[PDB]
Amino acid sequence: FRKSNLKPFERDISTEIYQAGSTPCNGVEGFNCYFPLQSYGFQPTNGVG
Amino acid sequence: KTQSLLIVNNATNVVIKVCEFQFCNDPFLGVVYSSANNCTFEYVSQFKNLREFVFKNIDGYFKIYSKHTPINLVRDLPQGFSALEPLVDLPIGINITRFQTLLALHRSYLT
Ligand SMILES: *[C@@H]1O[C@H](CO)[C@@H](O[C@@H]2O[C@H](CO)[C@@H](O)[C@H](O)[C@H]2NC(C)=O)[C@H](O)[C@H]1NC(C)=O
Ligand SMILES: *[C@@H]1O[C@H](CO)[C@@H](O)[C@H](O)[C@H]1NC(C)=O
Ligand SMILES: *[C@@H]1O[C@H](CO)[C@@H](O)[C@H](O)[C@H]1NC(C)=O
Repeated sequence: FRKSNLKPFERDISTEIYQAGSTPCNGVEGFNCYFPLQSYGFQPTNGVG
Repeated sequence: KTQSLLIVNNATNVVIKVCEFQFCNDPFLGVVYSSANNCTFEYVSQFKNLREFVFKNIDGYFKIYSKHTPINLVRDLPQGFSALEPLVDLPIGINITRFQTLLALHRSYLT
């Protein structure tokens, strides 16, 4: 999840909560709120892609 | 919370770091401070004075242009013409929206 797009060759390292509504998020993912990073699922029993 | 840049002269070399700093309210150097957490880039290299600088931030690069000249006027900027050569082309890759100057002070109030 990200607010706006990126410019060329600039990176984003900021582990802070990003709100998807007018209600505030303060460290807690409760009121229609998520974490801006979620990991992968790399299993050997998968197809290509 | 986001990454910052810092250029510091110690009267013998140049320190350039892109670490995550939690700053003061008035930072300075006592005739000193730079925090450190989770960085990428680090660089080390080498009134009648007048030094001029130009900073640009385009396409993930940080352009710096420089020129020094001996002025001998009182309190203004001169009138002639002199062009500024390129200095360095650092690949820092951050977002820069504000800036602030670091002077040499005495009263070591670290806020
Ligand atoms: C670089 O930083 C600036 C300042 O933090 C960001 O500008 C903000 O953008 C949001 C929308 O994305 C606005 O709601 C704010 O008002 C802006 N703040 C200021 C001070 O202008 C900018 O988005 C950042 N760059 C990128 C690519 O995200
Ligand atoms: C900056 O200069 C001081 C002079 O006392 C020196 O001790 C220090 O090592 C220099 N900084 C770096 C990063 O080398
Ligand atoms: C920087 O990385 C270390 C280990 O990789 C981690 O413990 C720390 O939280 C990170 N700091 C950030 C992302 O500000």
